[PDB]
Amino acid sequence: ASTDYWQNWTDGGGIVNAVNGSGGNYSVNWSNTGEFVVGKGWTTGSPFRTINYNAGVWAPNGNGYLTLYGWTRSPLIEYYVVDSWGTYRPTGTYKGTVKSDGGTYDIYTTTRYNAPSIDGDRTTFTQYWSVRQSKRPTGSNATITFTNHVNAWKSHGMNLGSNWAYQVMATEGYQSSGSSNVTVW
Repeated sequence: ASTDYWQNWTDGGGIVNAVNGSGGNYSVNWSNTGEFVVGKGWTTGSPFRTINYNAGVWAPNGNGYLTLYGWTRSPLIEYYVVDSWGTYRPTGTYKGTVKSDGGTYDIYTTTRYNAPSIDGDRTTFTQYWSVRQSKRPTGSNATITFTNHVNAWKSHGMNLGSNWAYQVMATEGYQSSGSSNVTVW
């Protein structure tokens, strides 16, 4: 599918060189950063979307995630399906696991305080995660059948909001450098 949304955000710390590439493609090259999130996908997310990608370059130097990323409102939830990472594997309150697209993912909840969200610069909100138990290989076509995650999350009392915001396949980094190149469809 064609992508209709380009996500490119930095909290201002360090350097984030993000290139909005042809079609579903983009690259990020980042150096000594604070927080940033770059990716492509859709203005309106859905729990029934299938997201495909191919990360031709996955080269974080430190803390970075190769991850499905999005928001809901009502309630406000920031959510992740993390397929690979750098030096840091994101964890939190263990809920259970879900098998999807050849991988098994741990499910976590965490809470962010006084942090940036789609509704303010200093918000407190819950985060939902599926984090692959081992790094997904990159460079071949990969699929995230997101309904499998949403359904598993629901089965653990993790309810997403009714009002869907953007939904992208992203590179997120914090306190790191690196390079990524990803095509999304």
